[PDB]
Amino acid sequence: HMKSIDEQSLHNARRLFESGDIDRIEVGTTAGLQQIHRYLFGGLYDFAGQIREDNISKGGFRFANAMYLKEALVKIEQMPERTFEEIIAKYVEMNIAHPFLEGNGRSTRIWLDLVLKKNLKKVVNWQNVSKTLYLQAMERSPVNDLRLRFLLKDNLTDDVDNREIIFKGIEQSYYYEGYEK
Amino acid sequence: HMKSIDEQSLHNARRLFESGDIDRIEVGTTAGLQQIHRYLFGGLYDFAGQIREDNISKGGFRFANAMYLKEALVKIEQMPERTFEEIIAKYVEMNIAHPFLEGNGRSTRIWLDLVLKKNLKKVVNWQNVSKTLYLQAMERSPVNDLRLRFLLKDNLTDDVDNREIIFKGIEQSYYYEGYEK
Ligand SMILES: [Cl-]
Ligand SMILES: [Cl-]
Ligand SMILES: [Cl-]
Ligand SMILES: [Cl-]
Ligand SMILES: [Cl-]
Repeated sequence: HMKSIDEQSLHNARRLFESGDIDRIEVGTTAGLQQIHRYLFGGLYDFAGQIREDNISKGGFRFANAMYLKEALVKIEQMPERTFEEIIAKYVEMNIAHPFLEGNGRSTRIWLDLVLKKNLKKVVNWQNVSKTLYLQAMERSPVNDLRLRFLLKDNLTDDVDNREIIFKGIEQSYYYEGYEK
Repeated sequence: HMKSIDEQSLHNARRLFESGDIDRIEVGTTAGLQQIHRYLFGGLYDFAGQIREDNISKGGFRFANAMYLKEALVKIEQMPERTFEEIIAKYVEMNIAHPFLEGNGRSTRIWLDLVLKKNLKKVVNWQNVSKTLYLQAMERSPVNDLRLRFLLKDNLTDDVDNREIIFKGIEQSYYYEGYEK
């Protein structure tokens, strides 16, 4: 049956890695996140790669106000990346920014892995990070990022070029957002 | 017994009105909010009137990141004030900003009343706004400000210079934050 947006986007994510285009993206910047988003969602959402102008929320949580989102992103992208703790803090702020109308979670997890890979030579082995534990750690993270830090730290891998880790991690990441083939 | 910080601050709030200094403050601006805060807390908190550099949270809610708080405040203070709906929206954003380490609620409710008074010739009759209903409306407000809008609209008064409304409203406002003589 015709591919859904999420299914085609998962194919786009796989291609991002298969083609090597993943490693030609800016790391740790707003523009690099936009690049990822455009690769994942170009042709699928008209706003692929575009910073939102509208406010968004999920549950009882409102993401950063569009009114000062661009200003926030400039500060976020200048945050340091030299330790695991710093990188998670930067990720937590980029999640709070949530700069697109859709596709924030999936694009920003790829973004995080590029920052980890560049600075620590590690990535998250997402296939081993449960959806329930991830989502609860993310919900806690604005106030206290310790649960998220430990969850991700416990699931780091140095096998950053392994196909199975990459592809199973894409699958897991998309499953966090509700998609399973 | 020696006055507490909250007790002396309540006296400062009363004096702000008794002296007429209330009506010599900028309305609807960050600087005007700082002015209120300095009047309420000067001599009590070393940070009276000062924009925080640290992050703060209450419950599972983190207020705007200090990292981009100044940038946020510039946008917030430029929000329009010509309708009740606009004024509540501006207030909701200033509450999310929560720009001081302490004293945000009390200072920002005075700030709100000055905006209402200037633009609508009304203020909130806080003595009639229950603490429980206020706090639940405020908790909902980042996502949906309708409950807050209706609660405050239902409690507006045109008797903006009435001593009892003013002084009982200060008392109620301080009680929202836990202080009762
Ligand atoms: Cl930090
Ligand atoms: Cl997503
Ligand atoms: Cl925020
Ligand atoms: Cl608005
Ligand atoms: Cl307060």
